[PDB]
Amino acid sequence: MKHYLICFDVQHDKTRAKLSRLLEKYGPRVQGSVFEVSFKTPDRKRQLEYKIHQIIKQSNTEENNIRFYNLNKDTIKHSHDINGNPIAQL
Amino acid sequence: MKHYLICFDVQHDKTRAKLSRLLEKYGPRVQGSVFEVSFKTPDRKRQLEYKIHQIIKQSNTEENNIRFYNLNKDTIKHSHDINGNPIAQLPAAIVL
Amino acid sequence: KKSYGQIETQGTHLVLAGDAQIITTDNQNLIVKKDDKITHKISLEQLHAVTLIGLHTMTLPAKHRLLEHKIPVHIADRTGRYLGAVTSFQPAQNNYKNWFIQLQMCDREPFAHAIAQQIVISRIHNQRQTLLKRKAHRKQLQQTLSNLKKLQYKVTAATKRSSLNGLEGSATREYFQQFNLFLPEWAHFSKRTRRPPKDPFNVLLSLGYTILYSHTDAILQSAGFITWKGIYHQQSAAHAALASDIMESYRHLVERYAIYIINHGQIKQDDFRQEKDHLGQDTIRLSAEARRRYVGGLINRFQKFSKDKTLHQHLYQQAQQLKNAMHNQQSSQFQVWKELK
Amino acid sequence: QGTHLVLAGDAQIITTDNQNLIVKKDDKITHKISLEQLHAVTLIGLHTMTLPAKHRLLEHKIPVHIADRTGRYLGAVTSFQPAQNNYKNWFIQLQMCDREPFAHAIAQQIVISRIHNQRQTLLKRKAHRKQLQQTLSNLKKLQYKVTAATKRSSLNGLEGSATREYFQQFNLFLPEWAHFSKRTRRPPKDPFNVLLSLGYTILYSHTDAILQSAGFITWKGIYHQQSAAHAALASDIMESYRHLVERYAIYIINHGQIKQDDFRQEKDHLGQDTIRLSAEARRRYVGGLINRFQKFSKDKTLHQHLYQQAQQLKNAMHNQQSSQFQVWKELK
Amino acid sequence: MILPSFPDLTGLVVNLKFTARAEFSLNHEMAVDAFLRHSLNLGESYSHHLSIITPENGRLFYREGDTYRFVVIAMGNQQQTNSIWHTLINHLRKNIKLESLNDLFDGIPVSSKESLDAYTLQRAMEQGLAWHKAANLTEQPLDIQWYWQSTVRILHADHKQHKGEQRYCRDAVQLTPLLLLKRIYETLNNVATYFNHQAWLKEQAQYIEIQHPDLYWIDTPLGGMAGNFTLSLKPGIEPGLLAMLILTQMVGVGQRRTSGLGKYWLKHSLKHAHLILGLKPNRVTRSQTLLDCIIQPHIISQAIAEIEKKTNIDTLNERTLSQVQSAIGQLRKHQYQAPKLQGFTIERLLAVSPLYDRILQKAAAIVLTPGLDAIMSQASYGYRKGLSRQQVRYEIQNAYRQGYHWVYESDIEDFFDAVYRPQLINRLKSLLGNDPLWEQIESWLGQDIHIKDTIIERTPNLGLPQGSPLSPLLANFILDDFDSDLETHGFKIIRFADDFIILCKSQHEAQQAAHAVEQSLKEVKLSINVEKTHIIQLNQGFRFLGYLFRTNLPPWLANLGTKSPQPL
Repeated sequence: MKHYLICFDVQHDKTRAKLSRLLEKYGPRVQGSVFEVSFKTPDRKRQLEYKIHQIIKQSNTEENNIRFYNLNKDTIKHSHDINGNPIAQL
Repeated sequence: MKHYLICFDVQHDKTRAKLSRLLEKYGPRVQGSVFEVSFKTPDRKRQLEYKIHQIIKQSNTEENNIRFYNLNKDTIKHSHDINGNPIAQLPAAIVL
Repeated sequence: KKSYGQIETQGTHLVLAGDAQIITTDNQNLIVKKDDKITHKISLEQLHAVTLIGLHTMTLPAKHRLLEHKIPVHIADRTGRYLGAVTSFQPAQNNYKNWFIQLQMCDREPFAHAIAQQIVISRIHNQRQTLLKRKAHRKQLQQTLSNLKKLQYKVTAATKRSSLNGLEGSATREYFQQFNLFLPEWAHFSKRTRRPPKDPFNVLLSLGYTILYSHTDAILQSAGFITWKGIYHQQSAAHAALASDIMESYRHLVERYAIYIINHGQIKQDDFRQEKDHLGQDTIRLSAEARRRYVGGLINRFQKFSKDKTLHQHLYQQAQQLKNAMHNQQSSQFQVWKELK
Repeated sequence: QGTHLVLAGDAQIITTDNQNLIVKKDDKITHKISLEQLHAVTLIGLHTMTLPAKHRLLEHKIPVHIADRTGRYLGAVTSFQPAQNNYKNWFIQLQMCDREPFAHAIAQQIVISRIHNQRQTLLKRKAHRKQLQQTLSNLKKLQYKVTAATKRSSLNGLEGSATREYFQQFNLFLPEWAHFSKRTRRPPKDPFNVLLSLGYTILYSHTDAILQSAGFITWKGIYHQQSAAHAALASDIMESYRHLVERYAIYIINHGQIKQDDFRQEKDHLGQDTIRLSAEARRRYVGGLINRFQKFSKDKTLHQHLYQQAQQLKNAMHNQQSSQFQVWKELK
Repeated sequence: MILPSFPDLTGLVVNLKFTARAEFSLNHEMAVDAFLRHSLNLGESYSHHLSIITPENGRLFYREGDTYRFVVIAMGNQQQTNSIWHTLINHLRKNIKLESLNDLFDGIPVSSKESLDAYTLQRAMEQGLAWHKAANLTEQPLDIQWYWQSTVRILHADHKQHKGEQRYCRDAVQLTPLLLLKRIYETLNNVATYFNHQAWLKEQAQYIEIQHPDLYWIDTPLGGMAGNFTLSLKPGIEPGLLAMLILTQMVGVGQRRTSGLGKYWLKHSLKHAHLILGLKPNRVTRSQTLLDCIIQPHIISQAIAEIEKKTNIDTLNERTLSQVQSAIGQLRKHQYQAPKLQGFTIERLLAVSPLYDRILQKAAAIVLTPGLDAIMSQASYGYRKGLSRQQVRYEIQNAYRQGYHWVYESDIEDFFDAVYRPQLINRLKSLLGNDPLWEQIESWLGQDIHIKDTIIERTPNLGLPQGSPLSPLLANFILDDFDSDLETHGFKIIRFADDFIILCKSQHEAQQAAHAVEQSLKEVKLSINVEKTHIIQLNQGFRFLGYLFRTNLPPWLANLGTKSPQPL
């Protein structure tokens, strides 16, 4: 049981379109290119990264501009919006 | 001290430019439009928030998709990219 | 910019032991340029202290910014002897409470005597222990150890604070006279020469002590203390008395690393540079690369303290314990380190 | 001791010859002091300091006291021995700033000196003496009452009456356009209050920095209220020297270096109407006032004089005697 | 040439005494209209010849010994309505007594009434053209302010589309200068035609402008709109338009002017050469002014009984009563001059006036309360005492849907430092009519505090003094005018049960205003202690006025920012 934050900036729109459509199911699209993902067992993380490798091989660009961050139970507590609204609460 | 990462998505072509020109001072432009910042006293965070609000008033469209995600020590410890490289890491003592 | 571990609660401790850096400011960041080449752009929100060993510059607006944010900076020279510090005398939030408490409590005679007795007993026990882990020279080192025991046997019976200086001086003398047995012949010495270090071995000690002192001083000043007034060190020469008082127990980590470096061939006599300085005095120093290697190794050995706690996270604990000893007016709460039997 | 060198001008450059300290301004040597006769350095503003100079000073145990452009005191490049003076006299000040015989003796002397100096200011005109004989006799009568008043509020009333009787007469000196009548307003509406306000702020800041450098706690005052938003001791000691600003302001307006053109009428962001001084005129006035500070005496400048006064007050507190501290009175 | 003919207006001012305890509504044109209809019994022709001006409005509870004044205006040539009116009105003794009758134009009393003065059309043209001659610089804005008589009913572009009660004008945007001039021409042409190229010309010659409107909707238990606006005149206008303005000052504009609705008055710019034309401002005015009602003894005794609970009296009371009686004599003499404030410690330091002036202010508040309460109940900016709980929760949830996620504790105190007084005085002058009390009101609100030989002033024409009795009454009377200034900054107020609640999107401007105020107060204290300043002018921060001694954001933002909000 781990929360993660998924962010990217891939240059070509069609190449990152498959990234976006793959990542819709795993977590909500919280912002333009940012995803909130919840995992139960690391094997799902491994297979998701394997598919991300598949599409970045498809792009033939070698984009390492995919970044995963963690979101702990109290890291959520101090997280918010500009208007003070709490965010990423489950 | 508290470590935050600021992620914003604004469509006004000039307002996005002005936020880009503001936030590069406090922390590195780590991503295309995602920055990492650090503060020691929360009043310094409030000052930055007020500057951001002042800039986004000129949009006249009221954009509000600007998020401050916290980052802990163990949260940074578990974070990585796909390659396995640890990310958002900070040094304890630089021996320049 | 070889980093050395994960950031602490208070921040990162920048060091400049290199060659001829020039610190400048951004009003938000600290930029280190060597020959118009940028080497670092550290933010002022993460900086904790800074040490300047060598011939490093600091522009005056940078001094204004580091004096506003109350960030200490300590200075030294290429030989390694200490020079001074750029510190401010206004308290944290203008609350003069803890400073007044400390200045009252440090000159009380029974309290200060108890803590000075603890520090001296810790230092002599640590010295006896470090002379005890060299098996192959045990026959050469029996009598000396017994004599140190006798000196320790009198430290409990010392009834005035004026006798502790003499007892610790005699202990340190009989301790340092025994390093001629371990060290090679080219690095022999008989006396700790402090202000002008004039031996190959003494430069190592006088360059490690300032890193150790800067660490404990930055920790103490972040705790809330005023480091200039001391308990056991009344009259000092350019060292802040309280930092140079607490680091007494922890200064076998610099007299063991030096032996390890000299013996195991990491530093050999081809590194030392000898000159005459400013009037003509035989001064031995380290070139820039040997200084960087020595300081980096020392900080690395600081990080690998006893497990679950680095040295910074042990010194902050001991500072809190000392503060609680002084506020409650009990000398028994503060416990000296006293390395394991 | 020795010379306590103070740099409060504009961008001097400090260099060392390894046996002397040389301060040059536009490559003209302004100071050259041996390191055995130097006791401290005070840097008010931006002054470049060559690195051998800093190392030579730190090796000789000579503190360098660093202060901001306005005059705020930040800190000092020191070591153990020069920094023992910044805290070895904190407790005795807090003791001796509350004991009423001592504090009231000093607060009597300060007001005596203030009224004496503001008599001397009118004595030096020598062109409207006949209109001012009455005012000078009145000020003498008010001064003689300070020797007996045994409370603080009486001192406040006497000093307030003396100050009103001193400012009631400046309409004879100033020209037609600069004539001012009503007391000073926090948002100014007349030029002369603006000039006085700039002068008072500059003098207060510099007095504060020089008091802090000597080892004092400047919020514990002997005659004013211990409070935030200002330093009590700095606004306390600066009263004896307030006549310099007033004399200089009269001089500037009379000799024509500032005319009616330089003042600008405007409304602030708060919307309240103000009249202020233009940027060129403000820079000119501040430079001239610092020049008058530097022309205090042939031997000492004003900052060295205030350091000597702070040392005298320190000795007076240390030995408990309340009359070893003699105040500046502008004796001819 | 604009009007080739017009009837000869004539008038009577009748002053009558009350012998009984009588109570009116807030607008008096209905009762007086019914009085004349049940008295004269003329039938249809009363609509064609007569009209009513009632100077007294907004005074609800009358009393014995109080008079009443109103004006009757008649139109036509060789009418005998005034004759039978005189004969019937002379014997009107109970209820209603009679004091006197005065001719409107000559000013002589009603006796010798063979023929009255005739406001001939040529006289209207003269009193307009000479005014134009004496007021034309051709480079002047010539602003004149327009006050209503609390009701008018006009049609915005005569819209048939809206089809109902919505068909009338009820806000500033529906006020069109061409629409007003067209309605004026319609009424004047109707009156002339009872006894075309032209309508084209008046379309071109519109140069006038409507500035700073304050108009709103009042629904009489009917409908009407009430308020004032600054009508501004450009130089190209000819005296012909002015003649229409001045004649319509008496004839009227709007629907159903027979019931007296749809008249106005206009107060020209000051410092003009004294030229009084048509109707005189000192004739059509309340017979017993407001200040006489202030100085009536039983109201003063009532005020003394009201204030004495938190009086904290410390001095002799016979001197207080002699002082209030002497001040009553001075007010009747029209020579009073208010005392300046004094700052007393309670802990917190509060600045209050001496107690007798406080008594006079409480008396004025007691007098003014019923009319203002009745006008707040009957108007659009009205408190809703009986709140529909489902509707109120629905409004809160709708505002949450808008984005207003934070609420504040509601206190009127926070809005004492932002009130702009001339708007308030203009609104009162429109409701209760021209009166000599209003000047006095300003002199009570704009005083200066004395603390330890320091004069703390306030910015001119801004603010209401805390710790005064008129302030809580007059603050929420004109609270609605802040709505736009709350709209730009993302604030909303919801009113219910003589109360309200504050809703906001975010809390950053409040904290910046609070931090700006704190810094300003610290600098003011520093410049007290250093530069020996003696007159201090504060714009904001009076609540922390004790602190001194022991871009611009509006001043209510700081007072909100001193609090900590709550989410819903």
